[PDB]
Amino acid sequence: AMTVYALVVVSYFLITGGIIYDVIVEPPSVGSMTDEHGHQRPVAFLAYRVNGQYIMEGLASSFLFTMGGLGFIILDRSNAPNIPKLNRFLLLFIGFVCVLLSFFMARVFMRMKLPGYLMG
Amino acid sequence: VGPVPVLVMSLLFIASVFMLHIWGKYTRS
Amino acid sequence: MITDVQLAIFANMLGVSLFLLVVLYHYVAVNNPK
Amino acid sequence: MTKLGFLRLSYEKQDTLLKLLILSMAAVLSFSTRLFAVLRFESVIHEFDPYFNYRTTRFLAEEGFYKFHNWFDDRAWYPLGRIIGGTLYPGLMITSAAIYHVLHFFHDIRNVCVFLAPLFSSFTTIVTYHLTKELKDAGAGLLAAAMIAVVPGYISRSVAGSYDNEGIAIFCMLLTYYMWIKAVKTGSIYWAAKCALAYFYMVSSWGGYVFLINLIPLHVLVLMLTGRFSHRIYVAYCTVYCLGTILSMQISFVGFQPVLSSEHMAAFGVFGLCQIHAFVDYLRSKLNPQQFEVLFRSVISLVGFVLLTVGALLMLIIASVSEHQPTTWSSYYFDLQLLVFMFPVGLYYCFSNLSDARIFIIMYGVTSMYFSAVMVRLMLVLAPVMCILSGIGVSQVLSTYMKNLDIEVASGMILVMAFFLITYTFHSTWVTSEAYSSPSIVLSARGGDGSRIIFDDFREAYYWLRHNTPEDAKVMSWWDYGYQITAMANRTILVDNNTWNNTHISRVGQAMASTEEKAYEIMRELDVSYVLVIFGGLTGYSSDDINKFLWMVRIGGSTDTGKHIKEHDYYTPTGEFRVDREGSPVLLNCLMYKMCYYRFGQVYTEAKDRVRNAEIGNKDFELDVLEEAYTTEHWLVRIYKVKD
Ligand SMILES: *[C@@H]1O[C@H](CO)[C@@H](O[C@@H]2O[C@H](CO)[C@@H](O[C@@H]3O[C@H](CO[C@H]4O[C@H](CO)[C@@H](O)[C@H](O[C@H]5O[C@H](CO)[C@@H](O)[C@H](O)[C@@H]5O)[C@@H]4O)[C@@H](O)[C@H](O[C@H]4O[C@H](CO)[C@@H](O)[C@H](O)[C@@H]4O[C@H]4O[C@H](CO)[C@@H](O)[C@H](O)[C@@H]4O[C@H]4O[C@H](CO)[C@@H](O)[C@H](O)[C@@H]4O)[C@@H]3O)[C@H](O)[C@H]2NC(C)=O)[C@H](O)[C@H]1NC(C)=O
Ligand SMILES: CC(=O)N[C@@H]1[C@@H](O)[C@H](O)[C@@H](CO)O[C@@H]1CP(=O)(O)OP(=O)(O)OC/C=C(/C)CC/C=C(/C)CC/C=C(/C)CCC=C(C)C
Repeated sequence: AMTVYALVVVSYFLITGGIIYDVIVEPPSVGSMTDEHGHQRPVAFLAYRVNGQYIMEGLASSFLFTMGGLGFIILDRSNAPNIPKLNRFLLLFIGFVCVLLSFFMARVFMRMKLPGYLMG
Repeated sequence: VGPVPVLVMSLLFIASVFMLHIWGKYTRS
Repeated sequence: MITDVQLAIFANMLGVSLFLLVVLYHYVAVNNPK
Repeated sequence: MTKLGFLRLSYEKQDTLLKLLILSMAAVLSFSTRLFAVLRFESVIHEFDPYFNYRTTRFLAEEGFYKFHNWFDDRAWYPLGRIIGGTLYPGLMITSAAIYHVLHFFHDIRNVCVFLAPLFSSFTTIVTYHLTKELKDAGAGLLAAAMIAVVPGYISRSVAGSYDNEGIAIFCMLLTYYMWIKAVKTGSIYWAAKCALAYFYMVSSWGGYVFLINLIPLHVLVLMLTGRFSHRIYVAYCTVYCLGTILSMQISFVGFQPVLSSEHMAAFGVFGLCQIHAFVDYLRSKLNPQQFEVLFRSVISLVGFVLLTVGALLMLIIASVSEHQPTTWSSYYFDLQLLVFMFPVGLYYCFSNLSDARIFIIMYGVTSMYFSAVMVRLMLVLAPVMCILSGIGVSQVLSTYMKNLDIEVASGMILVMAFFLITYTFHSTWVTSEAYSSPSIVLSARGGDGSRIIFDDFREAYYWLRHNTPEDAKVMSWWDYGYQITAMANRTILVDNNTWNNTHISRVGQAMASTEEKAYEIMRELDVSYVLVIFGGLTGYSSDDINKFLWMVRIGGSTDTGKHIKEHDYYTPTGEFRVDREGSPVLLNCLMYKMCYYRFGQVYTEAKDRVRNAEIGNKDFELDVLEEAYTTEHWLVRIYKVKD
């Protein structure tokens, strides 16, 4: 059934996110040492070592991934057929899903560049 | 809302908050 | 012998040629009937 | 000139003109891409792993010959030794020695273990096309073949300079799916015999077939519950099962194991239940659904369950190595950029048009996701999976959206997918240059901007061992450098990586111990001539036996004194690590703080050893039981003239 697909996409970001860092769990975001004045500002996603993450890093990554895929699901399931409201609902659907697609890929590109320092 | 600027107006307000929040935090660390 | 960066630009243009030409295949395959 | 281009007889012929065009220059890409890791620096072998393979590789073309010669060595593992009873898989080696049976007859041995992997990639990117023809389309694979041609992590673990034991296991595995999936789709049993004969090539090389028979029958188990049996599942499945078991039975690593281990034993139980359920379907379809089929249904069920009871009664440093630890999205999306995004897409399409063949790939998309959740080294198993379904996914999205127009949404949706996807091939071009274009035996250093220091202490020291040492010798340092010492040195050794005898490795921890009087006695037990250790102190990011020293510290076996208690000394006595003057004094009397350190108070200044950011100041020059054998060029390895 399609509920099995629901189960799998549920499992998707669940084991993209943090099952690897369930036992190696590293707490969410604080690592600044006063930087000049202000003591313990929580920093970010980890950047210097590549393999590590925190809980807050992983969840964000997983969320970015499944929304993109299910945006393509929405492109398939409704935008290619022609049955519903042919000027109001459809245009919304392609609009927000194209927004999903473009801004999602853009921000994930940003969230690999800034933790990664890769030449873009 | 004959016009959509009221929304855009709200977005401008958030940006003013958004940008002006980190804008003073620029000189700090 | 060719260098590293020359090979990098080589791989870039080859991959671009490749994927665009995939799209061209996919057009010719979708258009012309069975 | 010659304007007859796009009016040739396309979809029949110019179809194939474009087909074989992509099957040329896409396959160019995989082999070409691997190359700049060895074009940039090396000539022969990057990692430490291909040395132990390369030695026996050139052996089994020099003198050994597998059908008439397996082989024994005393050169490794003094005094125990290891032989082709271990090292699962000559499928690398027989491949390489076959290639320079042939091409050497056509006329080198350098160029056969280093050029091989690019070759593997090229071949694999053409077998993935003939695979993916069978799934959606020939059009589905023509973007999919490029995907495994330049998925950079699959490039990364098999680069130009790789010769890993799983270096061509992937090709076999992929091939066995071409050799399974139109046997399932068409029960052609000559062709399924060709399938099992191909399976033997995988079941040689790398132990992922313990994975594969975790995969293939339990997939079949899925086809119980979805109920989509036929003959043409069954008639193809019995062949590669039962004949494949005997072809595994030929091999020693899996030996009489295909009788006994908990995975493929349950796979055998699944084969038995499958062949019963085929037979059950055959009978009882000539008879009615009477009462009496329920009666001997009870009879045959009780005989089957008592078979289940008789079966259930009778049931007969690696973690530390940084890569076997679990990985996040960096191995992920850093690994597999656009091709993560498209992974559910075709999978949705595979749950849209859920055909008979595609459910196997869906199970293969589940399982390898679950397994590359824990080992990034196992990431290679998910290396083509993603490229399969994303290969479907784009070829769904593209097909549906060049559908609509030429026969404004498609004036975006086609138009994004170029720059959406080809940014991928930017990433694949260059992440391959960043992380993975660096060997294990030659370390790139820092310090200048023009003609900067980027320099070969391993070949300097190992080639000292290959000139100025006796023939019969000792090599003992630590196990993860065990093959390379057998690369160029031709020197007899005690330990090595694998780890089939754990006790033999555990008394090397008492050879790298606290008490020099007992450690040197354990040395004198084990026929010493030479000892090695590696530094990393004054540039940091190199390894060695001082940061896997915690591993040595807690290694414990056949011991009662010292190595019993995991602390031993090494903490500040509240329980925190220090090594220096503020460190701990039995560590000062341990080996590795004096084993390594001689005359280092006298050479560097300004309070360094960048690994610890340590200090000069210990007297620390006390060779109670040894002498120096190599005063170093770049503090690299102090070779130990083992003194009486
Ligand atoms: C992986 O690597 C591992 C490390 O490299 C390797 O492990 C090693 O494996 C070898 C092979 O088995 C082990 O050697 C044996 O160890 C036995 C352990 O005995 C312990 O307990 C005894 C008391 O119960 C102690 O006596 C004994 O030694 C102590 O005393 C020594 C002298 O004072 C001293 O040097 C020791 O350090 C220690 O203090 C130890 O503590 C040991 O019993 C055994 O000795 C017999 O075998 C030797 C030949 O193999 C003979 O030289 C020796 O004299 C003994 O011979 C007996 O057995 C022979 C047949 O086996 C007979 O022919 C002999 O006549 C004699 O038989 C008498 O005794 C029998 C009962 O045992 C009886 O049936 C007979 O009728 C007769 O009365 C041997 O040394 C080694 O210990 C392992 N080391 C470690 C660290 O684990 C492992 O094998 C590798 N893995 C693989 C798969 O290969
Ligand atoms: C050069 C060298 O050292 N070779 C040795 C080799 O000779 C030796 O036999 C071997 C063992 O010592 O190790 C050296 C070579 P290797 O490291 O590549 O072998 P290895 O350690 O066995 O590697 C193991 C990798 C695998 C891919 C095997 C399977 C791993 C598993 C965790 C089991 C999975 C279970 C399944 C049902 C499969 C499907 C997956 C699901 C359902 C999640």
